[PDB]
Amino acid sequence: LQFYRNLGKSGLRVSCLGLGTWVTFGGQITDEMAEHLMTLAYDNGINLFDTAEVYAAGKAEVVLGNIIKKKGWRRSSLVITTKIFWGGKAETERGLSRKHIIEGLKASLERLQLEYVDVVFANRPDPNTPMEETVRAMTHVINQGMAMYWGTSRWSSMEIMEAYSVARQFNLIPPICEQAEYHMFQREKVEVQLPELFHKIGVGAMTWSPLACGIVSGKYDSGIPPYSRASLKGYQWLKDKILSEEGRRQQAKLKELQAIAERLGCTLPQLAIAWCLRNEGVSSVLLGASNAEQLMENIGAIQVLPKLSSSIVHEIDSILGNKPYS
Amino acid sequence: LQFYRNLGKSGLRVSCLGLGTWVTFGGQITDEMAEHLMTLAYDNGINLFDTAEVYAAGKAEVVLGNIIKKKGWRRSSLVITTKIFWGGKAETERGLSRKHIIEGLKASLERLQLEYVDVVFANRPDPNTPMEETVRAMTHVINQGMAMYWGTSRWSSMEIMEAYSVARQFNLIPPICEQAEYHMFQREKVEVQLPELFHKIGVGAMTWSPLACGIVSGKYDSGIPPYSRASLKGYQWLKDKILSEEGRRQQAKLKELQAIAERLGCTLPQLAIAWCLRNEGVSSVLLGASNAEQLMENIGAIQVLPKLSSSIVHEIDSILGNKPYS
Amino acid sequence: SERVVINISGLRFETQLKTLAQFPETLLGDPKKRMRYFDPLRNEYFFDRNRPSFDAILYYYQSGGRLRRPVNVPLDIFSEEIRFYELGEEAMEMFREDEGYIKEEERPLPENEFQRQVWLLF
Amino acid sequence: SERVVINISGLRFETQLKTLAQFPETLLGDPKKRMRYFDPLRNEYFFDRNRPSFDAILYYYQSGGRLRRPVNVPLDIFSEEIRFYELGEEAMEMFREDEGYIKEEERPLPENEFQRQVWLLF
Ligand SMILES: NC(=O)c1ccc[n+]([C@@H]2O[C@H](COP(=O)([O-])OP(=O)(O)OC[C@H]3O[C@@H](n4cnc5c(N)ncnc54)[C@H](OP(=O)(O)O)[C@@H]3O)[C@@H](O)[C@H]2O)c1
Ligand SMILES: NC(=O)c1ccc[n+]([C@@H]2O[C@H](COP(=O)([O-])OP(=O)(O)OC[C@H]3O[C@@H](n4cnc5c(N)ncnc54)[C@H](OP(=O)(O)O)[C@@H]3O)[C@@H](O)[C@H]2O)c1
Repeated sequence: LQFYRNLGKSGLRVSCLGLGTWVTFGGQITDEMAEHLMTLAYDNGINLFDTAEVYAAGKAEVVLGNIIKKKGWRRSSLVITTKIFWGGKAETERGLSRKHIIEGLKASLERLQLEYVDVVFANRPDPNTPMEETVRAMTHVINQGMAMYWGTSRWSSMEIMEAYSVARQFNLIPPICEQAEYHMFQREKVEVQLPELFHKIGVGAMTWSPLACGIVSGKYDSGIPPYSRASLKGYQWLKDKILSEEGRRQQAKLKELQAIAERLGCTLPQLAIAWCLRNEGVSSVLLGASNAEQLMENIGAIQVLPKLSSSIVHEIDSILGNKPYS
Repeated sequence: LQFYRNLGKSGLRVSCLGLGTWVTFGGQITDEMAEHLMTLAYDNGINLFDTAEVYAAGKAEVVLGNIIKKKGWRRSSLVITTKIFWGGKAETERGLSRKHIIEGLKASLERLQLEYVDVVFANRPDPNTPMEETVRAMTHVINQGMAMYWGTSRWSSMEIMEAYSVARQFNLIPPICEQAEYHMFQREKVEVQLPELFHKIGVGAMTWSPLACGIVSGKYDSGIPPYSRASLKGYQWLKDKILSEEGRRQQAKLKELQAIAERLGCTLPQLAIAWCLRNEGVSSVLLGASNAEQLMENIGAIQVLPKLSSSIVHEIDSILGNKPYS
Repeated sequence: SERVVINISGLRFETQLKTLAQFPETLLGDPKKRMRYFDPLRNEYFFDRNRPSFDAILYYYQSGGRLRRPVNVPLDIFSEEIRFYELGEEAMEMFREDEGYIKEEERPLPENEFQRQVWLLF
Repeated sequence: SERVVINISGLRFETQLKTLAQFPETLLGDPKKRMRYFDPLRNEYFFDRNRPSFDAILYYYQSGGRLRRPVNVPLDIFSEEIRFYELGEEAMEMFREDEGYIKEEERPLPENEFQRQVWLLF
């Protein structure tokens, strides 16, 4: 019921809901729409906006930056985060080496027209770079004032713990957050592995794709709608997943969850999002939206949160039948 | 009797009396008067001036900065201090997180038109930010040349000690001072808890409101005078305190102290201020003044200091009847 | 082979996580049980306890079973430690046999009410 | 649960403040008494003393009373330490009983002047 939460155990306060920019910004939607989305989010108290060097080859960062500059919002009232890993076709333009982290962040900041991001993330783990180099590089950009904090994304708890111990060993700065995928059909990591890290070393979770790219919205109950993400060019993988075997099983279960939604008095998306926020270990949930209607509806998930009683959660687990073993 | 004192055990030398800017600068008094006050103070050897991002929403810092720039005083002859905590209505614009400390100080410095302050203070403790983050952030702005030293304000000795041990653990910079309230009717913290810290870890005290906002001046012995702080719009809380039960008891005792003042040959304000300076643990006392007369009178407290004999102090304790238990 | 640091009243010990995980039911072997003693600022577990004893407690894990009391540590003190680290009654009983003890058996009263009343004063 | 570090001639010991505060009248239990040994540069108390003994001194606080002399430490040396840390005569006397001693009683001369003069050569 607390709109603002600490990101993990750091002093950074984020809105329990955030707005991301994958697919949409500089891609699927227009710059005017992106501006409309950010304005709605900001005006509704959302202070968390996520992007990445890889989104639309850097265009998502340019669009986000133009809106921030145009709207003139105080930088201190925003929490901007960007992820680093894939930054070019050249061999040295990808990974978590000191070279790419510094060059990647510097280029992202130039596109964003910002002096710094609040949190810079390693978009994924790098088997090819010693943890020490990565932790030292993250620490370096923070000491240079290019970022306030850093975090991991798609890292195992083993790898996150490693980054933490290497930080203590060399007196560096530990990551404060892991950006993990989380929704009714992807629960293992966040529910079974991240909670220990949150209590032990204060690492919080900032989860993405709460509606599994739209799958959990319910819009695909009877085929691929026109203008939906699964229909978009380049997202054949998403369409395949939805039409597959497992795909139909999910849509079947979504129809059962629909009853839970009505008993709670909310829409399916509002329930799927509120559900992600039931665990204290989840600091914030990054939302995706192709238009203003979706955002306005989704933000309503906050009213559902208080209704998620033990009974309701246990019922949802019965329907999903995928509760991870502890 | 030593006009200049080390702030705690650091090498920073401050005048035993300093001039603050709460309420007055950019608020109650005019910019011309503020300039007159600073000039009198400076010309009388006072090198310590205190302000805060929260005072008059940043206007106190703008006024102080304009005077320093206009008078052209050498920056090396001044000891400017500013406090950080409340910097805006946004969720991320308050607290002692790394984000707000850096953004807060940077904005204060911009308003002050200074490259750095000599001491930056945490205006109060932050239950929501890990001590490590706070100590690392204070250390960061010092290494960036934005501040020379840092200190705490309204922190318990437990919290100050924590900041100190976290600093030693990570090889960071320990706070050198605590800005605590201190006057004849608020003595517990400074007389009972801070002395151990001063001898053990060198933390000195820079006390504020030596006249309890004017209450100890004696001007309220018979009601709320026109143009006094208690009469000002927004200070109803102060008026209430003065007219309350405890309020009359204090004024009653002030009348008894009046006799002590005459035996010593000084005014009541001069005695109340000199009294705050009797303990070696108090490095300096921050004065408040709405006009030049008050400042000229108050600075005279320094001549009273040598007269505060054991006998006189014990008599003052008898009248106050609030000497804290050790 | 994640390393684990255990600080006993200042005395520093290190071992591998898999070494402690060898005995899942003990205090140091169970993540939920040791969680309480972890210090995230120093990346170590801290116990405000008897130093001389711990050398043996850790060796118990390293040797995969051997629980010998240090010659210089009183039996009463060491036993208290064994119970604190929750090594379990099986290893404790096994510990007492080697420390010279065992036995402690023998049925009680008859249980026949009156038969168990005469079997008392005789 | 503020932690406290005590450095004995290089040997590092740590405990909780509340553990020492358990015995307010001792040297390490009284803030005013230990103040003299604090090192603000290292955040620790330093004592240029006998190392083998301190293990027992600290355990005395941790165990809430048990004052056993280490088997490898001479009784004369250990007793000097007990007195330095000011554990008090109650625990010292209690320490000597266990270390095998006690007694040391028996009235003196008669006190009757002359009666106490004959009671000498007889
Ligand atoms: N590795 C990483 O760290 C990582 C990876 C991926 C994403 N992320 C973050 O998470 C965010 C993306 O989450 P997501 O977009 O992938 O899943 P969502 O679950 O966040 O996806 C939302 C998308 O699905 C559809 N949708 C949303 N709400 C709807 C509603 N109420 N009714 C109908 N349709 C609705 C929208 O329109 P359409 O169906 O027309 O598209 C929208 O574009 C990104 O902004 C990114 O910053 C992070
Ligand atoms: N948390 C913190 O760290 C903190 C909090 C508060 C203040 N401070 C510092 O301490 C300073 C304020 O101390 P203070 O102003 O609150 O208490 P004082 O005791 O410093 O208050 C002085 C005010 O009371 C009246 N006064 C002073 N001398 C007088 C005299 N000789 N005769 C008659 N009236 C007299 C003045 O006129 P009026 O009665 O007309 O107003 C003046 O505005 C600030 O500048 C600030 O920097 C720090």
